[PDB]
Amino acid sequence: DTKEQRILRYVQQNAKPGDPQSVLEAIDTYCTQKEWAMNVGDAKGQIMDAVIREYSPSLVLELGAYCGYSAVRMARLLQPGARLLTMEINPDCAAITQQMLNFAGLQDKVTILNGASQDLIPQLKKKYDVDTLDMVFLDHWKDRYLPDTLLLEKCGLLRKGTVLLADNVIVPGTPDFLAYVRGSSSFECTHYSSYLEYMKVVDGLEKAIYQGP
Ligand SMILES: Cn1ncc2cc([C@H](O)c3cccc(CNC(=O)c4cc(-c5ccc(F)cc5)cc(O)c4O)c3)ccc21
Ligand SMILES: [Cl-]
Ligand SMILES: [Cl-]
Ligand SMILES: [Mg+2]
Repeated sequence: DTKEQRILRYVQQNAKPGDPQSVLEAIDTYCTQKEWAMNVGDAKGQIMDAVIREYSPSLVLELGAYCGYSAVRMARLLQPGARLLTMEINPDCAAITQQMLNFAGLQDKVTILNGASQDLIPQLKKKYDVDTLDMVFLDHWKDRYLPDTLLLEKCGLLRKGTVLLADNVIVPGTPDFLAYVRGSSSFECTHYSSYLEYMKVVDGLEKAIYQGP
């Protein structure tokens, strides 16, 4: 099997169904003790939690589901009725993420879309009945952070106060995105220094709040 299948099985066998916290803990244990994986992890995850709690977003878009770690992490903190949409291009990972969400009992809160962000973003308004997004979590290919931020704006999906939160702004890094948002009058940016998941390597999140045109 694959690493991602092994992570899912480990959760199924070491967490409690319907208990998101147990699911996170199981993933973090597996990835610390058995096999590293590109989940956002607990260090950066704690920062994400603090941001979700601050903003209590009603509608979150995630770009880059992977195995569903961050989707579990965010969705468990959403208020009743709030929703997460997550985009994943890799069909095997989309299926893992769905199964992970199902195990966690969060499937009613989350919609996992299997496809490329640049193809799905233009469909959000008409096909998924989105007006504007409260928060966006960027965690897909690092060279897509900037193009997809610009596409979200073009498609009318950002409003005053939309929170963009970007993983991996140091490692692997997303230099064009970071330069752009930090140089733009349309964003108010904050850097949250942290560590790469499961590693003693500095990484960080960037929060960029959209201010309108
Ligand atoms: C277009 N589109 N639309 C939806 C969508 C979804 C995907 C996949 O979810 C996918 C697959 C492969 C890689 C990524 C990005 N993630 C990373 O590359 C990453 C790397 C590292 C790291 C760090 C140190 C290392 F040494 C090696 C890897 C640490 C991290 O936290 C990461 O997030 C995302 C891809 C394109 C997509
Ligand atoms: Cl993740
Ligand atoms: Cl960690
Ligand atoms: Mg990441």
